[PDB]
Amino acid sequence: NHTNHNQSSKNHRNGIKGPMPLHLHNSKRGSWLPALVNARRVRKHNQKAALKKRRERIAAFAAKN
Amino acid sequence: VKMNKPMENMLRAVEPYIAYGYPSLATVRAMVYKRGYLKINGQRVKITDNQMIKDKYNNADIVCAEDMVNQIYTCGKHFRTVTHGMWPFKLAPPAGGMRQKRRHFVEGGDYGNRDTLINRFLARMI
Amino acid sequence: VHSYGYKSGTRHLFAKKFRKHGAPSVSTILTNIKVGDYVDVVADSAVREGMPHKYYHGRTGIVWNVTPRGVGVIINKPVRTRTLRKRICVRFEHVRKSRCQEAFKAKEHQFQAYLAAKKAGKALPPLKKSSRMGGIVRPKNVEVLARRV
Amino acid sequence: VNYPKKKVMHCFKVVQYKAGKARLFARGKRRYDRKQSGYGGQTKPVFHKKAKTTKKIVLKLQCSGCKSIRQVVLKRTKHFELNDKK
Amino acid sequence: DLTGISKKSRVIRHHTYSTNPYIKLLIKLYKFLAKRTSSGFNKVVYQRLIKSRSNRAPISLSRIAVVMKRKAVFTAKSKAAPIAVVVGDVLDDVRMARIPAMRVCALRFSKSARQSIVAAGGECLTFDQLAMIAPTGKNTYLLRGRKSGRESVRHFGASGVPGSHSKPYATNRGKETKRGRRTGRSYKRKAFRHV
RNA sequence: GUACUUCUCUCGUACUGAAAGGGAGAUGCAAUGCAUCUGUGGUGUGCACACGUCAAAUCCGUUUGAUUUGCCCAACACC
RNA sequence: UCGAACCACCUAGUAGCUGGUUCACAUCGAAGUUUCCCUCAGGAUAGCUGGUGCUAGUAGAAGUAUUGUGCGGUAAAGCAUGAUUAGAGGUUGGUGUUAAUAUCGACCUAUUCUCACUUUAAAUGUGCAAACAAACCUGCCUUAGCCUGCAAGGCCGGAAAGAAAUUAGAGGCACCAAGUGGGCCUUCUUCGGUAAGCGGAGCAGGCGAUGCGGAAUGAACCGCUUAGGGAUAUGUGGCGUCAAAACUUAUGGGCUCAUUCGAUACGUGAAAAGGGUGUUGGUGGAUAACA
RNA sequence: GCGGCUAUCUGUUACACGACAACGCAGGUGUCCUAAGGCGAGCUCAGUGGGAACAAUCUCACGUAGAACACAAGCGUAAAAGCUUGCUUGAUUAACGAUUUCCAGUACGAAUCGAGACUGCGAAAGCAAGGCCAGCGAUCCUUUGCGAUGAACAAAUCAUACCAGAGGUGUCAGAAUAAUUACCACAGGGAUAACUGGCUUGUGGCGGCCAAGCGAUA
RNA sequence: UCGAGUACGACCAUACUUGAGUGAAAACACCAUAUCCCGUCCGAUUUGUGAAGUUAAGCACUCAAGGCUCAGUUAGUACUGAGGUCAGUGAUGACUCGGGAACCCUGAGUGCCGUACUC
Ligand SMILES: [Mg+2]
Ligand SMILES: [Mg+2]
Ligand SMILES: [Mg+2]
Ligand SMILES: [Mg+2]
Ligand SMILES: [Mg+2]
Ligand SMILES: [Mg+2]
Ligand SMILES: [Mg+2]
Ligand SMILES: [Mg+2]
Ligand SMILES: [Mg+2]
Ligand SMILES: [Mg+2]
Ligand SMILES: [Mg+2]
Ligand SMILES: [Mg+2]
Ligand SMILES: [Mg+2]
Ligand SMILES: [Mg+2]
Ligand SMILES: [Mg+2]
Ligand SMILES: [Mg+2]
Repeated sequence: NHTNHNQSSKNHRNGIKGPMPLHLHNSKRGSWLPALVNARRVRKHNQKAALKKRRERIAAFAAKN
Repeated sequence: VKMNKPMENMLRAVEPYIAYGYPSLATVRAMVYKRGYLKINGQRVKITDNQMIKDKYNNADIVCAEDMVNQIYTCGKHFRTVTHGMWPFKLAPPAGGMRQKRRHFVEGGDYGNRDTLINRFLARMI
Repeated sequence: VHSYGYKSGTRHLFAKKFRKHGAPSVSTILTNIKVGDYVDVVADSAVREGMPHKYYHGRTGIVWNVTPRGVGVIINKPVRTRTLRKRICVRFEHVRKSRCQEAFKAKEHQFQAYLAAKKAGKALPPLKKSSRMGGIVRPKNVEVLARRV
Repeated sequence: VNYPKKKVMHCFKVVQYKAGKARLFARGKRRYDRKQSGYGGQTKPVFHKKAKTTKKIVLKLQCSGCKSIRQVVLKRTKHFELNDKK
Repeated sequence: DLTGISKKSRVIRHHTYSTNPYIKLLIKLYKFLAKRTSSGFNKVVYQRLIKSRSNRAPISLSRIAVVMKRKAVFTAKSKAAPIAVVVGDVLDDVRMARIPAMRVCALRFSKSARQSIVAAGGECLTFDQLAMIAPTGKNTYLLRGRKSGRESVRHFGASGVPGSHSKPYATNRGKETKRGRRTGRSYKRKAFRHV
């Protein structure tokens, strides 16, 4: 006995939770490789840069302090 | 409540439940003075002195009680502030009674819009 | 529950409109999509290779993926007590670049360019005027109304 | 259905896999020889109800280059011949 | 008066279910301070005491060292060494040989973590002894300590759902790696799925 | 009953493979070498920073930088 | 004691089945639905719900509107795919006729009649977006794209503010665990049936799980939803007695006589045409004479 | 209870997102194709309106699909997706990566977007990992393909293992199955019949006005 | 030399298709030919190769009808969301608070623009 009655009011008790925003689980994975294989190598460099930018900081913040 | 385009359609949709109209100046302060309560720190604190007002609104313009009225009587610039800073006016049922409650105000009952005739309806409730 | 196939109850839904059939546009082939813009997933027939399921027809959503000839679109789906960000894979012809933001794309483009004109800019050219107020209106034709039968 | 005796491959002799040797000394039959041995019922189920009449076709693309037989598997066809396009 | 506001009530843990008579002293200490002070610290350090024992995860001296080295790299280089407060308890770390002379304030220390500090050159404090030094908690670096990677939190999930790298409740580790956890057993639990 | 106990075992600090088996520090130069401490970004308590703000007076609510603890998301490395 | 005796034992056999299951108050509080099951008197799984929470949370808020922006093919409509067809008469068959004639079908026409198939054709809907990186002024790096720079990705600092309403009754996850998995009624519409207090659905509301107030009476209707009291005032329903209230209103406008008048909805429907030479109302059209 | 359908497909049901039930209606499926696959080119179908020794076909008109597309139906397509021809095996391996539908957001099945080869057809851009969307199958076992172990060592067989498929569970998320009981027994069930209480007002049987006329009514 | 001329197009009938009119330069167009690649059973189609020629078709320009597009009605009509201890009849009917058509008919007009060249 199919009814669908009380179901729309069950889905709205604890609320129909809104979707997660885009900054949640934005895993550009399973997508088109030639993009993510480039958006990978550019992440490696931008991490060598993030590590390098902190290296001068501390060393500038040492001598210049 | 304002009567913007977005707002007055929220009244259109629930008219069997509500009974609105346009408040006279004499009925706006009668609400605020006899039945006005504020949201001090999440509580329904009666408006007993003007000192209770400025501490709650703080908004450089809203000092006294006749000043909340002028913000409410006109659409105001601080209207989402003066109203939202207040509790809904828990009121008494109108003396003398209501004609009906199931039929519109124009069909002998009483709900929906009663332009400026809600004063004769709020007077019996304040 | 005899039939619940991938294309069920969809006679009028995938049917082309009246007097507009045949091949897809050259605009729809010359569109340009990025990862991130919005797209109306309006599954048209007459391509019949890459149409999404019925559900994702009036639906618009982010492009999370642009393959060579398949746009990947996330779409919010209110399943039962939560929405899934579905990840559909369709071809480009089933996709419009969604206007849904010209409402403020074109607003803040001239709204700021005049707020700047109003804040600093160069000058403040007067803009659209007031709408709802009073007025001593002068009539131009009197009338009455009783009946018409 | 028909199928060609020969397929060209760039990466060829077709045999139409029909195995079924059914060895003794298979670990699941040694068990069975032990397990259905002696008393008790027929100590195992047996497919009694009817079947899918049509049978799926494994097809062994044995390269004419010596070694490394491939296996492709076609769809369920009732009649299968290797007539090779007369 | 229809509300709908029936489930908006959050469970805040008003008090502690602990029976330790030396933490009910720290709690009355840090109700006084957390209430009759404008300290953001004392507020925060009070909810972390009344908090349970599984929620006050321990920070190893390794974690304390590294994050106090990430503070002390950007300071006046002669200003002061802030106090590493942890409302859990401090555990030694045999992966950190050399430990700085850092002051630490924990509800507890390992016997090997207290000696590792005191041998290093720092002095481990208490909270009746930190209410004497910065009771408002100026210059104090408050710390939790990892509670992920905990074996309880990585059973949380289903483990048979696509994209669920949780651990099934199974004593026999070589029991459940068969059908359902193999690509060649008619389905493999899909290691990835967008959520 | 209480008190003591080396010895051992047990769980786990390391996982993985069907198995033979194998087995996770980071950074710079390299494509292994040498100093050998969050691994990256992001969201991010508390405090210190200066930043003004009706502010009784000036301590705090505002906030912006610093480090960001836990947590989470993303994608590095490694087994 | 017999379609398998009797005693003892296995044995406290098993039972998705029936019956029962012992104190108080407080805080909250449902479900009869999803999928799977030799499944449909049961389970498992989600949902509903509680407890414990963790967490920076006027936000990643909304059963709401606005604004833009998409979507759709039901109602109504309209008859090309079809009709359905006879009414006006005139190529193709047979035929009743004296190369002259029809005759009905097919056709030929202007149509016609009223239907499912037609059309971006509603209302109601629903998808999205809407202010501190969504636009700029800039500058990185690998350059993937394309022949220095555009555009692109991962970034970024300099700078940016609003002259989409409301509530802004705090967002986010997480864990553990029940109960439920026989619903029923109802509004709106509507599939099947002669019909139903019928079966099957969609929507929302209820009842279940819930009193109170009154429709005499009733799980569901109408009000209202519920801690213990007092007062003031209402709701629905009423004011001749029962029965509180017009102590039978100074009631006002007409109507009504009914030899079973009539009189509170939904109870189920109360009465269907039909007429008159009947009592009251209205419009067409004479005479200035009715009997 | 026989009878018939549980796994599936289209329309309809179905109410302009989606969802939505009935031994609910209408139909289909458990296949068939080495081409009915792929591609390129050439062409334009059903019908009709007239024309030629023979007498169809060559003629040219007008022809929005009234045809065809392996089939059910519905969408869809006209310098094609149909027709004819050509050359072909992309109907293959796919590192399978992700997704969709069913959904519990689990399989499965079928699809969609990809990547890597190797390719075919094209001058090329592009097109193709079957014929769109129904046509299908877990654990174990058997079986073949594919190239570590048998634990005192060594060798060859033998077995097993990993890997990918096949043999299949139509009750189609997958027990290995005939009756009869009126001699029947038990647990229960008004979840469910005979019964009984109702309800259903059409059947079966009664009645009214109006009668072509019967005989306008005896 | 100026509007348009070809060829490329974007919207896709206001552009369609009809009976004609119209074509002044060019430019398309039919046109000549089997002397080659070519594949035509065919010099039809196309595909070698050019100019005796021709506006006969084609094509763009003009009017001027179905159809199409825009509107005036149609019509606040049908229909519809919501609300009645509304009225009867279990037929929808009106009301109130809103949304609001279509077919038709009377109209309006019957394409527009965008890159290069060429004049
Ligand atoms: Mg009343
Ligand atoms: Mg760990
Ligand atoms: Mg940071
Ligand atoms: Mg209709
Ligand atoms: Mg909504
Ligand atoms: Mg009630
Ligand atoms: Mg009654
Ligand atoms: Mg009283
Ligand atoms: Mg009277
Ligand atoms: Mg078919
Ligand atoms: Mg067909
Ligand atoms: Mg194709
Ligand atoms: Mg399925
Ligand atoms: Mg699959
Ligand atoms: Mg198929
Ligand atoms: Mg194809």
